[PDB]
Formats: sequence, structure tokens, C-alpha cells
Amino acid sequence: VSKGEELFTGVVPILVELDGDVNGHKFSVSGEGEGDATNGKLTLKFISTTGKLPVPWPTLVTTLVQCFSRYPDHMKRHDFFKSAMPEGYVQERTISFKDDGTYKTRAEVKFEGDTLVNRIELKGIDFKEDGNILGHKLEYNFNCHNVYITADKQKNGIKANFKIRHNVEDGSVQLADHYQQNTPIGDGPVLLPDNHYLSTCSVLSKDPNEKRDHMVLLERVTAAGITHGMDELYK
Repeated sequence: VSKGEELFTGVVPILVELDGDVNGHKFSVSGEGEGDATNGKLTLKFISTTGKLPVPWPTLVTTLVQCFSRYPDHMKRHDFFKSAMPEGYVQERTISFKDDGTYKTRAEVKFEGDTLVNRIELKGIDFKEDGNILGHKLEYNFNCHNVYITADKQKNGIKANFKIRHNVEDGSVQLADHYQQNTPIGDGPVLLPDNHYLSTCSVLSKDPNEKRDHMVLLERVTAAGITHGMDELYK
């Protein structure tokens, strides 16, 4: 139902580049891997190229390609992300860490040749040097979350909102409120969805042969929350 959707039928290579600055601590991350939108699956590896990161890897997961979500066939007209391809979309977020600093991110996600590329700038401010983030108190894991999507007709795009819960080493939770906006880079028509959500799960691991600070990530994402006619009546 979109020309962009056809670019995701197989396994697609992914490259990611992030340039970050948190409280003045500059860092750069490079990633690579592959996505299978048919199954909603990604496999990615990320490395720091600037030494040990000043923030925990889990805090960067949501910033580091929702075009790889599995939209079931009945919901295909609600997939804004693929409909913006190949020209792509700008993804912007504010991430407010409760009782701590804020990230602002701006990314461009688009095809460059055969490859889906996510290029990100991240600025973080007002973090506490002994808080859960700069103190590296977050466990190396990730919970599943639901990302709620709404259309933004005025900007010809979408908004999203969700709360990330990062487990803390003392058994508490560090909340990160996410506010997201996506707008197309191209002029062509895009799909503006009805209200729905993405069900996302992520598994973080390490590569025994990788000497740089790094993260290996597997993710599974499935869109949900659209219902039609009287379907739910016939149980």
C-alpha cells in the first residue's frame, strides 16, 4: 500500500552513526547490522569510537529504525515509517530522565543506496554526576515497551509517546519519558495512521571478541491496536 513498503520485503542492511554530547562529554557511536521487517526483527552491533561512553548503553537504545516494525497485513495502511521511504524521515525526540537530565535527539532515517541508514545527533544536558545515568547505575538489560503512535496531519507525519523503564542496580527504576515526532523528508504522499502502538522487545548482549565499549542488540517489534468492522465480535 506504499512504494516504500516494497523496499522492506527481504533482509535489509543497516548502518547507524550517532554523534553525542552529554554534559559536554562528547562521544561517537557506529553501528551495523540487518533488519527483517517481515518478522519485525533487527540484529545490530554498536561500538563507541571515542572510548568508554559517558552514559549507559541502555539509555541510547531507543535513539539508535521503526521502519523495521512488523505491520500485520490488516494494518498495512497505518505504516507511516515505510511509506516515507526511500527518501526517509526525520525523527526527533525529547527524552526526560526523571529526577535527572534530558536528551534531545534529531535523526535522519533513509535509504542510501541499498542500505537503511540512521544518522543521529544527540545532546544531553543537566545530568547529575552521581545520578543513575552519569553514575552508570543502570543494569545492562531492556524491558519490553509499547510505543503509542498518533497522526500529525499538520506536519504530514506522526507523533509518539511512551515511558521507558530502565532497571537500576539497587532494584529501583529510572524512568525516561519519550516525546517523539517524525516528519517525511520527501514531498511524496505518506500514510497517516489511526491510533495504534508498537510492541517492542530488546535483548542486549556483548561480543567476547570486541575490545571497544559496545552493545549487541536483538529486537522484535510488532504493530498492534487496529480493529476493523465487526471482526472482534466473531470470537
